[PDB]
Amino acid sequence: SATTAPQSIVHRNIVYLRLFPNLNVFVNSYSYFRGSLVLRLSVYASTFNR
Amino acid sequence: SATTAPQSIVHRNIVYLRLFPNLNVFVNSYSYFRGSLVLRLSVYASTFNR
Amino acid sequence: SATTAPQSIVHRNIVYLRLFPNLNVFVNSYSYFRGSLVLRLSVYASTFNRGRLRMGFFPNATTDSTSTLDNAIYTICDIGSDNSFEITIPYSFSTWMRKTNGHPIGLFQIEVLNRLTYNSSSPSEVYCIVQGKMGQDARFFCPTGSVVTFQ
Amino acid sequence: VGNEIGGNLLTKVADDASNILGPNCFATTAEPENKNVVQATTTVNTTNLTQHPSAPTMPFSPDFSNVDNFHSMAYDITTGDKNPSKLVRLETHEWTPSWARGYQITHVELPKVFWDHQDKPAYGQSRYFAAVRCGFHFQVQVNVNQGTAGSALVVYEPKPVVTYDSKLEFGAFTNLPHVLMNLAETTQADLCIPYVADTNYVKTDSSDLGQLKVYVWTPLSIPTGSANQVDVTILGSLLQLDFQNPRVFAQDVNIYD
Amino acid sequence: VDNFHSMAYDITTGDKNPSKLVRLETHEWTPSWARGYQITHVELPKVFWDHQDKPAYGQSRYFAAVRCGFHFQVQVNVNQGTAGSALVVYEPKPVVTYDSKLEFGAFTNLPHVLMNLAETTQADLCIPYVADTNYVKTDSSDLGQLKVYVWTPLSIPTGSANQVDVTILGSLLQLDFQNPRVFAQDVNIYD
Amino acid sequence: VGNEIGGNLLTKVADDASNILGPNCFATTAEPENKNVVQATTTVNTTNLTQHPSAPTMPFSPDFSN
Amino acid sequence: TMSPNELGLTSAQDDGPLGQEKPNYFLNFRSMNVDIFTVSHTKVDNLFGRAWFFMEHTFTNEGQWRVPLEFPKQGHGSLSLLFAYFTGELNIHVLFLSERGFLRVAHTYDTSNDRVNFLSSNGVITVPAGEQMTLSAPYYSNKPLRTVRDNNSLGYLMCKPFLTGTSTGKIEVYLSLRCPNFFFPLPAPKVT
Amino acid sequence: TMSPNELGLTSAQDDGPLGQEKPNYFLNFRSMNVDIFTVSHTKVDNLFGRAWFFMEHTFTNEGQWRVPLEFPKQGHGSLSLLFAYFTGELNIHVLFLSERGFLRVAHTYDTSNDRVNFLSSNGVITVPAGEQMTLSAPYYSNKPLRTVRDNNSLGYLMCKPFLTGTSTGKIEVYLSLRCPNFFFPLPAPKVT
Amino acid sequence: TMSPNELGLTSAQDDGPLGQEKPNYFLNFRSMNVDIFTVSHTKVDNLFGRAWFF
Repeated sequence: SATTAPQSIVHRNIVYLRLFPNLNVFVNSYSYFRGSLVLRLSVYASTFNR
Repeated sequence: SATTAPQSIVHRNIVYLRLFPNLNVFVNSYSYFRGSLVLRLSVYASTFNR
Repeated sequence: SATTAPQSIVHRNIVYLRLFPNLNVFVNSYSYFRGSLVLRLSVYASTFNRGRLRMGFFPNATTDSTSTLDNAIYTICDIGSDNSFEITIPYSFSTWMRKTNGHPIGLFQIEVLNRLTYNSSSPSEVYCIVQGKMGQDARFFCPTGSVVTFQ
Repeated sequence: VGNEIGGNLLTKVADDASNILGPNCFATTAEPENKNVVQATTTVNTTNLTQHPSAPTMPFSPDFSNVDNFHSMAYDITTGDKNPSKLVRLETHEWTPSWARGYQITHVELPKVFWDHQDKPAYGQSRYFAAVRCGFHFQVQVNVNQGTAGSALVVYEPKPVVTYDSKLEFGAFTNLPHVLMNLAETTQADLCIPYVADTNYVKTDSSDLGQLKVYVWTPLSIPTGSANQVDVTILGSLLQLDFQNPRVFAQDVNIYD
Repeated sequence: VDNFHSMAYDITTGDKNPSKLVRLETHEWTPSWARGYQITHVELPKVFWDHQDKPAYGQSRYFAAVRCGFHFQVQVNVNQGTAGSALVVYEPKPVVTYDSKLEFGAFTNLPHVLMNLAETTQADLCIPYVADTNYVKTDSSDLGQLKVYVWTPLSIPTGSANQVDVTILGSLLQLDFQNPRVFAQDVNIYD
Repeated sequence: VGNEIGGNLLTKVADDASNILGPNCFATTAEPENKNVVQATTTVNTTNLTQHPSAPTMPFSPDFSN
Repeated sequence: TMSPNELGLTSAQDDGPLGQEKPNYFLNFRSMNVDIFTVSHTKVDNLFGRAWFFMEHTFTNEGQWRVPLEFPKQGHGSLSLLFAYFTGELNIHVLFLSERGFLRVAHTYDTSNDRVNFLSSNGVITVPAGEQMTLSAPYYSNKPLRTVRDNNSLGYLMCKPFLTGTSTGKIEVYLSLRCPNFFFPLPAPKVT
Repeated sequence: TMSPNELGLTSAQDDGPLGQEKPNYFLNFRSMNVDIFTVSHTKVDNLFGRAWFFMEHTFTNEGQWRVPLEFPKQGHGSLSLLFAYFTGELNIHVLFLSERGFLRVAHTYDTSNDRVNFLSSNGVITVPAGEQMTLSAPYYSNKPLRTVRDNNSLGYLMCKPFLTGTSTGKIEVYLSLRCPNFFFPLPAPKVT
Repeated sequence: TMSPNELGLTSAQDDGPLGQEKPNYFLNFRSMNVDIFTVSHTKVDNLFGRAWFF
């Protein structure tokens, strides 16, 4: 929001693999794993917003 | 000791493998064995004692 | 001393070039200089005395106060046959050359690490001497006026 | 000769009288394991002198590479080392539309700002050293919708400039490494600043390296409906860092005369 | 790079600084102490960040994971007149955990240094990263701890001094901080 | 082996775990300057026996031609 | 020739590094190696390659049985207590003593209890009643090394029996390992 | 490689002969030589090649002035006090402050007062009033070496002015040396 | 060299076709593949090759 100030938080939470549909399946199948995780934030604003 | 006379005994006893921590383990594991045994006496005196 | 406890201080002071006879002369002659400084602690004990002593040096320090030398340039001295211990301070200043008689060289502290041990026929405390000299890379630059008069 | 010579005589004499069975005695002489030697060990700015050393020990068939071949931590091995040079948020401020040309938006003490809080990657090391010599890479970011317009002057001011700031003519500051950045056109400015001072090294926790500032080239022309809260942020990275003088924890030390 | 070297130090001084040798502990052995008594011990590896005055304390704060090697130098000085012996041994978490279940006198199986006083004034121990996990949580004792025991009590003659101090110095053969984290915040690298 | 062998192990172990920066420790062992030796000096019909000698000294770039 | 060091005169403070196969001699003595069998019984692979009793469980119903698996402080397997870390294949010997039924067996190092609720995913080999099987569980350990002492040094074993009628019985367990990797030997254990 | 001797561990009683340029190191330290100028300011020839005030004399008449010349315990020339013997050329800088006249200047190491009565034989360069000259007196010393400390370490200087009228003034003196030969350095001086 | 696309800056509407094994990097990061077992447990043949109660 336009309202939120700098340094104000727009989102915060602890991430677990189960929080993801696809991954949560593997979470319920495999016991362990390894590797990097990629998160992609997609902000849908107009061509004027900056 | 300074007190003990020559030929006096400072130590005497019958030796068994079980009298040794490491060896006692093998004693409780293996039934037989062979080979030489090495005993190392370490006397901790000062640089003046002779 | 046998009396001083570990971490207790046996010596502490701020070092200046003028604190040394030979160097103090150059201090009264040249205005600037550069290079490393070497201090040699000579503890004169008997062949029976044993113990350790850590002497550190915080370059460019000014607060004359006892402080942990874990982060300072230190040298641990274990008494033996060669009871003379050296410590080098490499040149440390903002400027390329530094005032001969300006800012302190740093804080010099010699703390007890292990109480000086002894026996029935050995001293419970010994004498120590601290010497100072310039490194092989030492240099002096501008000659300036005098701040003192010799004899 | 003597007392070294004995293993040979006894070993030999035993040898000479030997019969069919062989010698009845063997004698060998040599130096004790505990010889009269001196050991010296040096770690970072430290030297340990021992005149009564003993044979160093270590585990069975040990591996000192200390590198986890499985990489349970998938990071560059030199991550911790370079960490302090990492890019960080040095400042943020909200430009007020009313502000006149040449007004100072925001400024950051250089270089002590990289140790601004105990939460700065470089704050850790910066504490254990009094001298610093480093290069900078700033990235001043200012975002504004398309409807609005304006321009800000991001410029680096060495101590000399900061000292005599009022004596300098604004509009000429373009002589210093700057970035007249026209809003509605650019959202970020890049500035690569090398070590600049009249002294080889700058005291740590000092503003001697000068400071980066952000001025109002031309005030913000914000239309009626458009937003009116523009924030100016200053990010900083260390192209190259160098901490030399050792010192107590965060204790003011004078490297200058 | 200052071509004049107004600071005559290796360029990588600040980098290696945290691996520098430091005083981890000091204690005064009491002559009365019996054989097998524990003189002193040091939490490994969190001891290298024991105080905010430790060269490694700085960085150690910004990382939760650690993988390093050690180089200890336990120093004990005693006049020639006196005698005695101490056991400087490294005890991984496994040992420290089950310490009472282990037979003293067998601890010689661990990297140690039976050091006979009046003969040696310092002991050297090179210990690599030893754990059942690839990395150890920073500010933890999981790497085990170095200890110093009484092999044979101090035989101090009448006139001889009676205040023997035991000091433990530590250097990091190799250090590695990986996991980033807030300032000195307890983070669990384990499951 | 030992106690002579230590400069090498420490110097080596330090060497093995060395990374890009280099080793973080160097250790060197050797004999003390004050070794167990005996010196003998003879002048005209005289002989001086010393079992605790020290390094003889002399002025800077001296000329003994006299 | 022989040095005085190899004749008994040494110094205990000069033993490091650990592991010095120094030879000891006298005029009438020399290290003589005599082998009575075609192979060694001291090698870790051989010694431990032989099982040893672990524990027994009596079941009156299908309820599942999960037990931590640990190294013995009792049989010849105790020789493991001389080490600190382990890793490698684990041979589990199970005997199903029952009249009519089946025994589901599975092994996991996972500490979570819930993962074992659905036993099939884990393994669950089937030993018909009156039969005994020897399953070799791999090192599916989330930890590179297993402290050898832990009450769960070895992964947990699961036994659920699919009985048919009122039949009941008991399940005896024996353990052995395939090629074991032990590291960093620690001091010898004490006695009770 | 580096020996423990070069790492700080040494013995003060093994320093002789005098003059041991032993190198001192540590892991992050090495003797680094950096020069800020094209030449040295520590070299005896350079340092001493620069004059320093000596003394001043005010003359109301032609009477001759003889003063012992000695090394300074005051200016940068004090660095000479670190030595015991000297020999070489001597640069004397004299300033004649007068309105109208001439100044006869001469230098001799000869202790005899009478030899200086007839000044002309000795030298007597002429500095017109208001002019200053720099005469380099050779080592006409009857002694191979000049103890550097002596109240007359340097030879005596003579100044006689040939005034013309009631005119009077003062003669300031400065001293420097050309290529100096110093030997057998002695202990550093004390302060007043 | 590395493009800004592989540094995180992309567009969700340009993902088709399905199945883009694009590499993601940063200065201290690179895709590191470490295998703990001699074979994969993710392969359809292996995973499903193991029964499950019905």
